[PDB]
Amino acid sequence: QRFVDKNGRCNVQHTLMFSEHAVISMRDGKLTLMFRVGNVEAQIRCKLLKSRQTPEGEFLPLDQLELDVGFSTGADQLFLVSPLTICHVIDAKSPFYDLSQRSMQTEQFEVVVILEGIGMTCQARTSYTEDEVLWGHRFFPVISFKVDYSQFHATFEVPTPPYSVKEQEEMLLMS
Amino acid sequence: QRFVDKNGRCNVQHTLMFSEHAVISMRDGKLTLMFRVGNVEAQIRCKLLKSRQTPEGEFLPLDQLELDVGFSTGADQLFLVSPLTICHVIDAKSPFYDLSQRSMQTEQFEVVVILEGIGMTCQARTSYTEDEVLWGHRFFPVISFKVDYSQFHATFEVPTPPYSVKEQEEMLLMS
Amino acid sequence: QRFVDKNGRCNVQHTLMFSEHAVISMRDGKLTLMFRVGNVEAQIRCKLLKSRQTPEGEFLPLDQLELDVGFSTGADQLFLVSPLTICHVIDAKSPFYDLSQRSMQTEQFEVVVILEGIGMTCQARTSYTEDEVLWGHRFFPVISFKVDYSQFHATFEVPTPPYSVKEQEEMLLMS
Amino acid sequence: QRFVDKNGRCNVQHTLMFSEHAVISMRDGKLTLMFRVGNVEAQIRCKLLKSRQTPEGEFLPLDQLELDVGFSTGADQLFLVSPLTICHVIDAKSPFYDLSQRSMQTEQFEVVVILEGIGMTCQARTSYTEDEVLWGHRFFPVISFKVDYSQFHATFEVPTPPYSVKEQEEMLLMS
Ligand code: NA
Ligand code: NA
Ligand code: NA
Ligand code: NA
Repeated sequence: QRFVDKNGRCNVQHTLMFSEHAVISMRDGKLTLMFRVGNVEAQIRCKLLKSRQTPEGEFLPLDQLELDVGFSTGADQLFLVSPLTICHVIDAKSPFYDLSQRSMQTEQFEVVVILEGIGMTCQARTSYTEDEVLWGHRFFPVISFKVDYSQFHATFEVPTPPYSVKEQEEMLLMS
Repeated sequence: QRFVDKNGRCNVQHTLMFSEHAVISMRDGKLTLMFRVGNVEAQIRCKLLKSRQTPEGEFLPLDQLELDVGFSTGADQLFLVSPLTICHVIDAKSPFYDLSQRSMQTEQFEVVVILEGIGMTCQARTSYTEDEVLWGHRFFPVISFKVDYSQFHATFEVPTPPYSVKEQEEMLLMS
Repeated sequence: QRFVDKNGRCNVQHTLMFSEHAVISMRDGKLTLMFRVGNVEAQIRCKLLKSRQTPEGEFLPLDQLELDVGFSTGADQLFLVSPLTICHVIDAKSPFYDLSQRSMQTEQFEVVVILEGIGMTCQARTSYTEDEVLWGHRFFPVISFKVDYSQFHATFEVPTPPYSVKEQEEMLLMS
Repeated sequence: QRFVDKNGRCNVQHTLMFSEHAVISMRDGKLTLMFRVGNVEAQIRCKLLKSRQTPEGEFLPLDQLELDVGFSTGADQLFLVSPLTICHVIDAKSPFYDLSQRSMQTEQFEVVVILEGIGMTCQARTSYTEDEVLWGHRFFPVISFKVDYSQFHATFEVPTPPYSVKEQEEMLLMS
């Protein structure tokens, strides 16, 4: 049983546009921020909104920082054959580079997600504040092909280090 | 006889959207996954669909991996003057990096191809499962300018090493 | 109070498309050319128009040079939740790499800004000549969420070095 | 007199879509292939069409190679304020890397140019065969702001080395 037929028809048997919560856990060896997207030129973009002071001392009430979700590999051009777990790999370039389970408790930010598709031209949006990002969680599978949307928003806790990627790299140079 | 006149008209004399099979063989010194596309803003994208377990032990029922087909050079923006052989160069970044003629026998994957063009906005799709990807094959030419579509799907076997690109690089470090 | 609700609605309470002047000052440790943008697929592009002679001796009456404003990070794909300060980081790749407060006094150039968005397809444009680019200035904040558009065009002077980025790097190699 | 007013209107005073010939000469220290474009989301793309045999011995009747004309800098997103000289910088990545005035005499290729713009969605095309690419030529200026379209297609010869970029680099390693 293939997911897509030779002529292009999809063989997937199906409030469910974006998961209510986002999560941060390990996947393929990298601390990753993840959230789920349900349902031509379907592209996704993420911005991190936050108040901050530049080293120059300037206070930016609402600054927007980019959150890489496929822009450099084309992974942001989505094939919505079924629910997708969008991944933001936290690295030195990420605004979450020094975000730890601890700091999250006091952090204040808003991850805005923008999904655009098609002529049809539409825009779906969502937002994840710090309290809606769950450290140490992982999404339940939804594909069984059948999709169980009752598990769309569900996540569970898994063994995840509390330190940020920056702290992980620091502890490595020494050890 | 030019292929395109000064004013832009094409001088090509013409179920034929995508070749029924894909192939893997050498071209310009690189192991390459190839398939043919027949017929504004005409762009092509490829996703590799497959079930896999992350090193974290998580099982992803249907994960989508990117398959580079011109995204970084602009080669994915197609000029459909006639049938085109789309090329995915298998390198360290490719999900097929360690795919060999042997492993293919037991592998399970699905290459999904998405072609979008134009206002017109349309989407053509296709799919290639492991059994529809022929190792050691090459496509017959279709351009003679006249296009012989009876050879569109035809491929023939050519001397091709059975090892994966990863194995090729390993055998090189030592030898 | 979040900026964007879970369903995507924006919670911002609002001649105001582009700031009348642009500025050049330090932000996050980099000399930056900045201007403000007010109000799908909303993208911004900047071109530097100027007359110049190539080392070959050829005079180009009106040559267009690129001005990086997010093209390589996706920051040029705008989320117009409120007024945005567009940033062009002046580096070795920038046409303003050797622009100093001094040279500006004799320079002659025109920064053209092109904003495109959406179906809707529209184009807003503006222009900043050398006399409309203020060295040593910074924009006043407009977000308080409420936006005070009376401060949209307002800027004030701040302690800024008069030397160009190229001169900064030169003085560093030696010192 | 600015080229563009604060509100975006252009101050330019105007068979003229593409120059009949292309040229290859030095500009800003680089051997460059150039051609002129006259007249939203206005983007240009170039493909090099040619018959060739792969080292594997395979003959490709009509292979398409990419010709970089701004794809990596955004310079391919055009601002048609007046006639533009499109530039393809010949480097190690260019299909013209080893093209010399000599080889051109026997070469056989076709540079296809594709211009797309906007809703409006249109496509203008053109083609330049080897005999329509003039080595050692430069375009006359058209901007004086007034545009003299009688000089649109005009080019003149200038002192240009006959060797290819590859040969230039070879002669450098030794000398
Ligand atoms: Na479009
Ligand atoms: Na890119
Ligand atoms: Na890049
Ligand atoms: Na449209």
